[PDB]
Amino acid sequence: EEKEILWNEAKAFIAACYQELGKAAEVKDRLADIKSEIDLTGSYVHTKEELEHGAKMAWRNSNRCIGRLFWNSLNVIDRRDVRTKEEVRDALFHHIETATNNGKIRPTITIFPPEEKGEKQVEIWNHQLIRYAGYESDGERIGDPASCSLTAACEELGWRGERTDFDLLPLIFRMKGDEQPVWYELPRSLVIEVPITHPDIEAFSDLELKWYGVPIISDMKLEVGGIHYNAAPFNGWYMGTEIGARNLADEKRYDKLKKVASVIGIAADYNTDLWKDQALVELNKAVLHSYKKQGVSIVDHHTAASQFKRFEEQAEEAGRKLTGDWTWLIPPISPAATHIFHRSYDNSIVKPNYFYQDKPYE
Amino acid sequence: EEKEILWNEAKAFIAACYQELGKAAEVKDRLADIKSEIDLTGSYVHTKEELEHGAKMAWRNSNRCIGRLFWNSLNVIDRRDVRTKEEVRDALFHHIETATNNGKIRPTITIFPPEEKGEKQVEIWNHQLIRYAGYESDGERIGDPASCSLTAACEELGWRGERTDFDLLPLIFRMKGDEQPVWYELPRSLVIEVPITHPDIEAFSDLELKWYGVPIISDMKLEVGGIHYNAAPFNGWYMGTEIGARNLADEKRYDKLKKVASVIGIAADYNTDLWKDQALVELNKAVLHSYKKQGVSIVDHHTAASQFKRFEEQAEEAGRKLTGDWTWLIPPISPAATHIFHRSYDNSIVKPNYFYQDKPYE
Ligand code: HEM
Ligand code: HEM
Ligand SMILES: C[C@H](O)[C@H](O)[C@H]1CNc2nc(N)[nH]c(=O)c2N1
Ligand SMILES: C[C@H](O)[C@H](O)[C@H]1CNc2nc(N)[nH]c(=O)c2N1
Ligand SMILES: N=C(NCCC[C@@H](N)C(=O)O)N[N+](=O)[O-]
Ligand SMILES: N=C(NCCC[C@@H](N)C(=O)O)N[N+](=O)[O-]
Repeated sequence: EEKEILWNEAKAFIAACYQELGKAAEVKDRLADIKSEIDLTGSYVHTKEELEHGAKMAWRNSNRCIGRLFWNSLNVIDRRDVRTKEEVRDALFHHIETATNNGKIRPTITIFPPEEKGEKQVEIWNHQLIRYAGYESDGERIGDPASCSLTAACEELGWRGERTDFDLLPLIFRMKGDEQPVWYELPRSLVIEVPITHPDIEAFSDLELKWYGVPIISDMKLEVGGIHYNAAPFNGWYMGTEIGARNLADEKRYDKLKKVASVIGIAADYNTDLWKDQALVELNKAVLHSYKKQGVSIVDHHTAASQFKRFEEQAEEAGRKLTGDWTWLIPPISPAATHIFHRSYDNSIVKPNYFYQDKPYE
Repeated sequence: EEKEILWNEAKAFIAACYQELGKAAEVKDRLADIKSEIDLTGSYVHTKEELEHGAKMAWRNSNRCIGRLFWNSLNVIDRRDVRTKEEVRDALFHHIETATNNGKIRPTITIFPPEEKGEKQVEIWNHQLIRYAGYESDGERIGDPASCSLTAACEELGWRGERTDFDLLPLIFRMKGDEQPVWYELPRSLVIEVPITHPDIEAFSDLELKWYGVPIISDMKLEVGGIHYNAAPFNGWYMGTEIGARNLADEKRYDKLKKVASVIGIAADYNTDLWKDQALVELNKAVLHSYKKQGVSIVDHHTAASQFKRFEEQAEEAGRKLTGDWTWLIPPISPAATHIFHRSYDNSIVKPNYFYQDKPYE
């Protein structure tokens, strides 16, 4: 059954991929080669070109991503050669550096060796490569609540956070054959952070907010033609609402709207004053302003929706079905000011794609 | 088949209704009575208590409605006795008056005679009883674009609008046996309107915006125990976003955000300034302020979400399944500041309910 699942996904993927790459005449032979390899080895190995295009297809198929216009410019780093924890560590450092690119962020993915018998070669514990720790003890809340479980796991392993609201979590990952993960502090010189200021309201700096430059999701599985790349961190650049409307605003995250209201000089007493809405708009303005001022790439939700409209058009022109998850594509502020809110999307799963996987902590 | 559909819906409805009304021992006999009535007449007639509770259940089952906490306080007006166009007209005038209640809006439904062989007794053309006309000629756009088709239909029938941006459409409805609908101007003394001002920005009145007090959807079918009440106008009070974030803001409606930006003293040149978002917040503040100042009932989206949370709790406590359409329940501004955005809802259709029906114009 497992070989058949693999073989069927392989046929589907190779046909589509080679069709897109102008290589339809190479399909029959490549399929034959793959068939023998599966019989004899239990699996098969992608060519560099298959791996690159597969990672690109997987982004293009990601229903929850508004950023997909740029799917074909993904920089794919092939690290199927790594065997040691030092090499994994250095690959992850290099990903941060090359993706950051001094603020002119480059969409990048680093692909590590795939699972074999469902057996992981490298298992990355981080949710993102750069993320802030979170703590909750005797009612006292510090940092990012969404990080509490991973932070506790790290502190079981000998790491200790300074208990600032913005402690960088170490890289933490496990190698096949090791019972425990290892962890490494991130060099601060690798990590760009942006202090949050407002274009008009001087006092906004009194909040002492900041965020990191680059979101690098590091715990999703890339599936390509039946091969499971459980370790394949990727990044683009942020849409400003991710930071301003969710990370800094959610009651279960940094929960800053009351403090924002106070610094922008409005009362936070009556729902009818729409003070949360007003605070959200000013916080989201501050985020965009701050990243721009610092020369770190970011997109606003209006521009991002416009680009996504072009992605829809490009799909139709290419004769490809569009898939999307309306509930994630709408921005969390002024969604009805975008075209996305006014149409529907087919939420079917097409592969290659990126998938959730169970967290080894928790 | 049709009698069987009716009989099956009838059994389901009468059991549930009588169960909710403490009348479970009356079910068997009432079902027997209904069975004979269907055999002999082709249909059956609700008791006053069935009709009232059915209209209430239908609101409670309305997946797209955030306002459902108050389902049990609906004022049900039974107008199954009407036979003439004068009586329909007067019932609709009376609905407006009693629902408005000098601004202290009363949730009301007026139920007209049901369809017989799928044959409508009264067919109401209005989308809402109070609504503004819309015109589009040689590129020139006036009033509410969403009303263009109904406005044109009315002008085919001898009505003429003044071509203000806020012309009240006449009541327009057709009686069984008539080829054409009749229309009646609304008496202005029946219709409360609210001018839009802002609590702090004097110039906001320069926009000369207004809206009507009471939304009275008049083109949905109420289905209760297999009986089709195609003509059953209902109302609550507005949630402010309906007016501020959609009716006055949508590009395909009144399209006021650029004018709002200009009066509140902000540039509308760069997406990154989030000027649309800022304009939306100030317009929505103005709407709530204006209705409150005038003593006309309205709810903000934060309060409405809080009430809806209580509705969820009340359903679970009563042992009733909750249904909802997440995509309509989230408010169109700051949706992630509400609990609704952070959970999911079962979008199954439960009857009694309110349904769309085909428009006789168009
Ligand atoms: C180039 C700029 C990019 C932008 C502006 C962008 C924007 C977004 C946004 C706003 C989300 C929603 C995230 C949330 O609410 O937590 C998202 C989700 C996602 N994006 Fe992108 N994205 C970009 C690049 C990428 C890249 C390079 C990949 C993969 C190669 C990717 C794959 C995804 C996936 C898989 C999700 C779903 C994450 C989840 O379910 O938690 N995107 N994108
Ligand atoms: C008491 C105050 C009420 C509030 C604040 C409220 C709020 C809302 C809102 C905001 C919507 C979405 C409308 C849109 O986006 O166009 C809605 C839809 C709806 N409401 Fe309510 N509502 C209330 C009362 C009622 C009543 C009395 C009924 C029926 C008896 C009702 C039945 C519905 C239905 C059927 C829809 C769906 C309309 C459509 O699909 O176009 N609600 N409600
Ligand atoms: C097709 C698309 O889902 C559509 O724009 C919906 C979305 N959610 C909505 N929600 C509400 N309350 N009202 C609406 O008109 C809409 N429009
Ligand atoms: C369960 C519920 O649908 C959930 O809050 C979703 C809604 N839409 C979202 N959309 C985005 N982009 N990101 C999110 O975290 C969420 N959360
Ligand atoms: N933009 C991207 N978003 C995924 C980020 C999680 C995020 N919402 C947060 O950290 O706020 N990905 N990306 O660019 O690959
Ligand atoms: N609140 C209610 N909403 C239905 C209104 C249509 C509306 N969005 C508009 O006219 O803006 N109904 N209600 O209260 O019965």
